[PDB]
Amino acid sequence: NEEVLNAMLKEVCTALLEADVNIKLVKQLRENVKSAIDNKRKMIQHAVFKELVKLVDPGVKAWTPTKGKQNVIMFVGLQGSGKTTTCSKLAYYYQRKGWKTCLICADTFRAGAFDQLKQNATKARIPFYGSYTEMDPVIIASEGVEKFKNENFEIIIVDTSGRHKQEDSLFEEMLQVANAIQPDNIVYVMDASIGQACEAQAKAFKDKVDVASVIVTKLDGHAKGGGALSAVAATKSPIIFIGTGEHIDDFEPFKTQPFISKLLG
Amino acid sequence: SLSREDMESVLDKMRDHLIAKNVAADIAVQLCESVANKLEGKVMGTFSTVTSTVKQALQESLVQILQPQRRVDMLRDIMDAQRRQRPYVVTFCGVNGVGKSTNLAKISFWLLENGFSVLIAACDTFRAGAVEQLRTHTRRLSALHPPEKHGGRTMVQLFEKGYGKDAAGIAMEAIAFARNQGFDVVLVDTAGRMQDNAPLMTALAKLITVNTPDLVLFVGEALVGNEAVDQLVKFNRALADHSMAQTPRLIDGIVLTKFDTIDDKVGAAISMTYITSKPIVFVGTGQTYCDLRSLNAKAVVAALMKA
Ligand SMILES: Nc1nc2c(ncn2[C@@H]2O[C@H](COP(=O)(O)OP(=O)(O)NP(=O)(O)O)[C@@H](O)[C@H]2O)c(=O)[nH]1
Ligand SMILES: Nc1nc2c(ncn2[C@@H]2O[C@H](COP(=O)(O)OP(=O)(O)NP(=O)(O)O)[C@@H](O)[C@H]2O)c(=O)[nH]1
Ligand SMILES: Nc1ncnc2c1ncn2[C@@H]1O[C@H](COP(=O)(O)O)[C@@H](O)[C@H]1O
Ligand SMILES: [Mg+2]
Ligand SMILES: [Mg+2]
Repeated sequence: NEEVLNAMLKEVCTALLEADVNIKLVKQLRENVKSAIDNKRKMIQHAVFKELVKLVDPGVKAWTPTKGKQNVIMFVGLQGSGKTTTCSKLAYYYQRKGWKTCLICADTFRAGAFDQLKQNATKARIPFYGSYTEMDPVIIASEGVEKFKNENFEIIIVDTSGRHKQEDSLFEEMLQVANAIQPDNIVYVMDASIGQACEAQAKAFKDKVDVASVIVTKLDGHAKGGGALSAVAATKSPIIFIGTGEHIDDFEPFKTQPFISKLLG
Repeated sequence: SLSREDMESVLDKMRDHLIAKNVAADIAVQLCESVANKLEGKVMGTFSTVTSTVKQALQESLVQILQPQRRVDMLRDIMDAQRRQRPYVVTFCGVNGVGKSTNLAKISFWLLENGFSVLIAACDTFRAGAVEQLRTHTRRLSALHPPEKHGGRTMVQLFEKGYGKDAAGIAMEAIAFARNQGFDVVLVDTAGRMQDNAPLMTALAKLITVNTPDLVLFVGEALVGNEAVDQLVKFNRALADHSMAQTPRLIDGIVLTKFDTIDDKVGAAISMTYITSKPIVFVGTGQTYCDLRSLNAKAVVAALMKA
């Protein structure tokens, strides 16, 4: 019976490893479900499920905007994780719920970044700010937040360029954008397909700037998004929304139960 | 001798190590079981240990996976394309945000630097800003490579029919255009798609079957996890099913991007060259045109063995 636990348990360690959960976390989850356990694949799979929930839940309630005040949300994340698309996704979400929302493009690097957000925003009938010419993200973000403040917007969402921890230059520029506009919520956007390099980057983001929420994108495919456990761990922030496709309404609020279910099999 | 029982633990440590360095979990497993089979019933060296023996075995098989039989000499292939008086067509493809468009620009720069003219075909006709993105690149490149620096010839140019049109047909008109305007290379950019989106994978297969490019390149981020394996399996499976040839045109080579973000968790390179037995043709190491590297198989394996 000591052999029927382990055989059923290394079979769960493998499912989680294949789902891109950090190996550190699996090695830890294994001897956690083992210590805490002292029809047979239910008495086990339940106690595993419970330990996984403890991992997605940071113990913190999620930030929410208040109607009638100025709420500034700033997006950050690795190159190509899906910030820009998720920006218009989130604006469209709040706008449909009757908030006065708008998007600002503070990417001055990515070729056609402003055109991208401008077309996204234009299709969804959402006010935007950005510049073809201005090269300092801090000036666009500043002059953008300042503009939409003066027009009494409730949700001002600021898109920023992709960056990664080893480019010290880019990480400073991020903190400088944060300090300039003083966001009420910083969102860390992450690709659900991310491998083991995830914990390192997410920690690095949280160490430099004040990440308070996480959005997981590209969950509509084959990836189960196990990197999210490490992202939640590193940023000490709840997953608030998931992205489920390329379109503006491929977006829904994160629910813990179905995600851990899909993560497990 | 060396039984499986003796190697059992050091092999387990290797597997866990490889996994931690971002080699796909099942590949690490298969990798280590190969090392077991290779060593079983053999005797060790005079001063070798069971650890040093499997460590060396693993290192050799890793080097061999990374440098596969078929190389891809791209400039040489373009030289040959020029003798036949046809353009050399390259198709980039891959899932969303991995770096197709930007590495297509880097490769253009490299080609121009060797004196070939490239027509960029904007065949992502879907994602917001795809055309303007490539336009920005074309503008940046033909400032670096203007006509006044090449005897009056235009060396880069964008072929675009804007958003909404069939990708395959634009690719076709572009290749047709390159032939008539004298462009040495056509680089076809395609939209990002999930590997199991049937409609989109058929579209990708159609563009390839219809235009028979000289080189299909799969583009994958080095950040990717176990997804590296599934993306390639299903892309290659899609090119083979939605094709009506005897020996169908599969993925020819890999562009491993964002290598600058993974530190030494360099494992995705092993994941990709293990399933496709195709070479990593370029490694992407940043966001500028200069950030394009070849793949040093000895040195990548070195980084993977270390931690
Ligand atoms: N299938 C799918 N595609 C998505 C999802 N979110 C974004 N995408 C696609 O992923 C790609 C990358 O998105 P994008 O917003 O450009 O990334 P980014 O990280 O904001 N930009 P940057 O390159 O500056 O880092 C685009 O093709 C986008 O439409 C999602 O949830 N599902
Ligand atoms: N650090 C780093 N960033 C890279 C590298 N290659 C591309 N990027 C960045 O990653 C993001 C992806 O860019 P893009 O080329 O638009 O990717 P894509 O696959 O064409 N996206 P889409 O799916 O929408 O077509 C860009 O911000 C680009 O600057 C690389 O090697 N290193
Ligand atoms: N990356 C993509 N490339 C091409 N078509 C897509 C992509 N993602 C989604 N689609 C589909 O293409 C169609 C275009 O819809 P629309 O952009 O609203 O005109 C819809 O059926 C989408 O589901
Ligand atoms: Mg972006
Ligand atoms: Mg592209």
